[PDB]
Amino acid sequence: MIYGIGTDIVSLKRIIRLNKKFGQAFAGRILTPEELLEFPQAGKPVNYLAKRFAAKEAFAKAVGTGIRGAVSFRNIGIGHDALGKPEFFYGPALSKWLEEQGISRVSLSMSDEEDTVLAFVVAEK
Amino acid sequence: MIYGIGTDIVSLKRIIRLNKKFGQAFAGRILTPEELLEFPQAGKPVNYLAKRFAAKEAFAKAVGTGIRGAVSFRNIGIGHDALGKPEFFYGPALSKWLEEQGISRVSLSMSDEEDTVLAFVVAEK
Amino acid sequence: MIYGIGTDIVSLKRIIRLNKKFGQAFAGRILTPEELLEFPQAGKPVNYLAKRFAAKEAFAKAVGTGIRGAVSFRNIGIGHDALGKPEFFYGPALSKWLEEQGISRVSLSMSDEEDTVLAFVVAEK
Repeated sequence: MIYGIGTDIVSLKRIIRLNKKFGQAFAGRILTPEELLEFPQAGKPVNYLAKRFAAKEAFAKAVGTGIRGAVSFRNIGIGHDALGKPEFFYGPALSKWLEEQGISRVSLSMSDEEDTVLAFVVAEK
Repeated sequence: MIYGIGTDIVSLKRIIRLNKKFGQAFAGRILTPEELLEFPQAGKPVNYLAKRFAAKEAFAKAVGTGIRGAVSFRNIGIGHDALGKPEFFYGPALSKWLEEQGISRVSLSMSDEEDTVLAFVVAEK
Repeated sequence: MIYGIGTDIVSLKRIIRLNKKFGQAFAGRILTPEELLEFPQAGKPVNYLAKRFAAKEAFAKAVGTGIRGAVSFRNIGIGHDALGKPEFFYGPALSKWLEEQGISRVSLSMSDEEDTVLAFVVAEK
């Protein structure tokens, strides 16, 4: 069954405002250590952060708790499978937290057009 | 299983124009009796209408009929759970229809960024 | 069970520019023979193309491959039922591929608000 569904919209310009405001700190707050390794070489760094920000917020909604406790930005990682499809990877605290509530899997889709970045998330079982 | 899915996006500015054109005749058309009673006390009347308009349209698509018969604006209500998350409530005629179609529950996800309000709906079983 | 999910946002302006750039060849490249046959009767030709473009991209994401091989613009058709519900129709190469992956069904929803066109897709099994 569907445990929950989630969506989030992120403006590129809002990310730009947040970058200026918090400086380095924002990305360091949103991105996981794994994600932070490749961020400096990101061809479109604004899109990179926007994608992660939308996906994690959408994730938090779909799991029904919001960014709280184990469900934290640093625990929710966005990676890609062999064919380039984006997938969630979880920190150990957050990986385990899901089992407890019976959440088996969380699917992700992301898209962008100009200033708008959209994340679509569905949690199963 | 999935009975159907639905989505709709609404511009806050479009809502403002619709209010301009029709007055409350627009709100009277889109809102349920329950919503219409509490609408005057809405802190954000434009955002209030935008959410209702998007969610109801997305609902109608998800059940595969569009606005038709019991699947009407006045039968599709949007309330909020204790945690403040939007959720659907139904006029008795629509509740009966959903049971007939074997739809067990209809999930609702909502997002907003600036001028854009987005609703995604999944009708289950 | 969910095989995968997909979403895509398309600007009408992007379609207009593509149409200017490539002329008729664009529609011929994006649309299936059935879609192309009915294209001249479209009430809003630009929206007609924009919707198909988004839906096909969202489909391709949901099946996890992106536009590649049998998962192609030519093979991914969008039609509407009697009640106006959008549905996918497949060239024989694609329906063959879907059965091989065990993908039983693929649901679709489309919406638009001014310049923004949006598609949501969920592939089951």
